Amino acid sequence: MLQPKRTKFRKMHKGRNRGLAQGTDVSFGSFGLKAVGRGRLTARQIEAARRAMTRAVKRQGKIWIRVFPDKPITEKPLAVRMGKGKGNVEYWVALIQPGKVLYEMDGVPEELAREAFKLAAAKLPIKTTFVTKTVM
Amino acid sequence: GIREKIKLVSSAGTGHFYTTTKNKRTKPEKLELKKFDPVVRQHVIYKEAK
Amino acid sequence: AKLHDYYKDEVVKKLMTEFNYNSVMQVPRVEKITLNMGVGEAIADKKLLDNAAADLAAISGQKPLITKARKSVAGFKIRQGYPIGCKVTLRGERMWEFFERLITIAVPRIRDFRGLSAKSFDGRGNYSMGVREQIIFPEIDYDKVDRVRGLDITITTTAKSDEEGRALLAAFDFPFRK
Amino acid sequence: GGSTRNGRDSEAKRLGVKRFGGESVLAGSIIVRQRGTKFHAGANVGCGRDHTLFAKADGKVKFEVKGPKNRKFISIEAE
Amino acid sequence: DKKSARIRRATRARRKLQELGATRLVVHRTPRHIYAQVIAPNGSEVLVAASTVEKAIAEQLKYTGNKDAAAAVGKAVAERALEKGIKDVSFDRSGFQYHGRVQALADAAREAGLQF
RNA sequence: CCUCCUAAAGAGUAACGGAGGAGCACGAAGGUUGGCUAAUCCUGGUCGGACAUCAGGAGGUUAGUGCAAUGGCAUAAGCCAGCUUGACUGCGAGCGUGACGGCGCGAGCAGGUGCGAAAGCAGGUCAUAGUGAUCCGGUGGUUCUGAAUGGAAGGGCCAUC
RNA sequence: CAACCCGAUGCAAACUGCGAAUACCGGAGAAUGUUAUCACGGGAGACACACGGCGGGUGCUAACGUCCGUC
RNA sequence: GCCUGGCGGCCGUAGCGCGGUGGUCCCACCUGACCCCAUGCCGAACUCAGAAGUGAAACGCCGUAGCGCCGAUGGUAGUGUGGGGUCUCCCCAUGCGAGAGUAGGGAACUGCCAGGC
Ligand SMILES: [Mg+2]
Ligand SMILES: [Mg+2]
Ligand SMILES: [Mg+2]
Ligand SMILES: [Mg+2]
Ligand SMILES: [Mg+2]
Ligand SMILES: [Mg+2]
Ligand SMILES: [Mg+2]
Repeated sequence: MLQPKRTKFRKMHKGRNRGLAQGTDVSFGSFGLKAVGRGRLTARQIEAARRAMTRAVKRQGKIWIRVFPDKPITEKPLAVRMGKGKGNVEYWVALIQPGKVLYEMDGVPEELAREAFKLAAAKLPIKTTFVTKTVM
Repeated sequence: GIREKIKLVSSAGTGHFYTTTKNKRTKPEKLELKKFDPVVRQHVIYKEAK
Repeated sequence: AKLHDYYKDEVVKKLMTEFNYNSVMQVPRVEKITLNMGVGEAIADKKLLDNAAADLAAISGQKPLITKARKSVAGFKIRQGYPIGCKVTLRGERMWEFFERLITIAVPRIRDFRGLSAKSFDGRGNYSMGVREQIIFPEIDYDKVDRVRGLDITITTTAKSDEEGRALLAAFDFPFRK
Repeated sequence: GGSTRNGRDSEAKRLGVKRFGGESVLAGSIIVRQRGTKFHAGANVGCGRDHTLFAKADGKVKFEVKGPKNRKFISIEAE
Repeated sequence: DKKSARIRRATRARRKLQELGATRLVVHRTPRHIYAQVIAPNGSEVLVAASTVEKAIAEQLKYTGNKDAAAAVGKAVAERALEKGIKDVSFDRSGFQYHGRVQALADAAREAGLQF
């Protein structure tokens, strides 16, 4: 579970990506996962990864998820004809691109967060990297 | 619908007339309002409107 | 201008020394009484309104201004029109003259009055209190009158603060309670 | 299912962009629905029912901005 | 505001006036005074003027804003705006309910000869 | 048939693409003249409380718009009242939009109206849906025609179902 | 347990207080182009298009897939 | 040239706020109101006849950066033509080049007539 509680329209178009995300430098913690690659997160993934983080940090520490699905992404049934009305919404993906701030940690050692996001990127289509708060 | 096609007639001895509609359902009062009568070439009173 | 004169005379200067105002053209004046008597109900009866009207026209020396409905979506119900009352502000002369029949024959013509509120004030400094029940004062046949009544009354003074709003009114014969 | 339909042409836009031959009454702008996207002004005005910017007397078109807070205002002097 | 009110009221005609490219004769009013001046279509340059404030009328008068005290100014404007060759102009009551002092000076200047 | 996206910042463009509406409504909901301006919250006020009406402050097209949507609207296209019938007749410089049949915008001209002191506004509604070609007939009008002549039937023409 | 609002981070075909390249419309100018341009008239054929590039709906940014625009 | 009014220009670096300031010249409130003319109640507004009063409000000035607003240099995004890589994306030559944000700017600048000095 991790989708918009509401929306003006049930089905959004296809569209596409163009790299270079906006939210780059962490503005909530002192660590986190970076994009480094293009792609879209099936939400369930970002959630599957989130759990990994927790199940490592044990407790102590605040986590962030600047990424969000919000994108419908339909699908067509099995043995069903073609072009007969846009298929119904199946899941919810999260369009991300190079330079995206996936998550953010702070209340934990840099050695922990490090070997915490490594267990996170484990379940991820995009190749993420580690980053620090940095003055700028 | 419920709006019948009403026809206004000139008070003049001419046969010229106008046309429109009315909601007789709630306006059973024959309408009049004066309009131009090409035949007599003069603005006069027009009646008849259920 | 009975009370009116008293203002400029006794009052004003009283405030000019108690508030040390620079110019006389500042001392908070009396800015019309408003009244209202929200008949509410109406809907079914409707007559209790026209009655409230005269019952109001009696008090005020002018003519009642039957109001309508703003929201028209009242929780209860009410439509766009749906009359609910009649403000009927006061006009200088009649206003102060009313400020007479009142404070001298209104609050005085009590029901169980033992002190008037001192928090009927506002922000800019405007007091407005509801009689909670028409004191049956000089109305059409005091006894031979319509079922109950009750209404509101707003003064709305030209004061800049309730604090100064105290001086005014109190500078007169405002019953109050201390 | 329940999804389809559509109006049609209804061009409504600029047909007399900037200066032009500007005849006794071309258009220069038929962007209907509007009244502020192109305000009636200058030697011309009209602004017919569908708000279609008329364009009176012959001349050149202008396309101004004169007036508090944007306010297009199409005007046509004589050429 | 009271002032801000009148303005918007006349802002209308004062637009259908400019648009008409006609020469309007503004008529400002006030408790102790009455004004009137004929401005060019461009509304930038003024052509004539006759206000009760001008001693030339204030003295021979009685009370600036005495109704007929305005009518005087009314014709006064006409006087100037005539020898100058100025005539036939649109009256801009300027949000002022055409009926009293504005009514006067108007029909007054009108009677004085002005065409409108 | 109408509105939006697709539609790549002129027009226009497809799909069993994504969304929502029309088959009407008003003699006032039209015309004009005069005037007015919200929603929402805070404070204070009889019965009045979540919200009836009253007062003050903040606020500023977040209201309203007969009905979808988009665009527009304060000089209000929004609201109220007086007086009215321009929801007139004949024409129309000139344009927009269609393969065509058509459809739309229209200053100004003549006759006559209404509102306004006046400039002026008015040829239906804030605009864009609210619709049916031709034939065959029906009704009124007309000295257009009318098979030897005078009539008439019938036909044309204009209005119209 | 949380709206609203304050600050800090993002998202949009049916969001926009911003905003290009560019296309288009018009005006003037030189050269070049064996009138290329417009109107009218005689004769047509053609209204199954396919792929590749770019912008896209649909499809799984599947298909030598499907549907538009454009070269 | 000082100040004020009417009418426009341009329409936020012209606005909002906060502070000070101005007077019977103008303006403003302000006095009176049977009356002209008004109030779906009200002389509040509109309207008329005008003191006495005062700059309190509004307004007009001047000051002030807290908030709007204007805003580059540079870099980034995008993109027309030519070319290349290649998974849907991107690079190169070359012209065009934002938005945001940064420095900074900024408490309007004006014309016509009139009236007071
Ligand atoms: Mg287009
Ligand atoms: Mg294009
Ligand atoms: Mg409409
Ligand atoms: Mg075919
Ligand atoms: Mg084919
Ligand atoms: Mg094709
Ligand atoms: Mg194919």
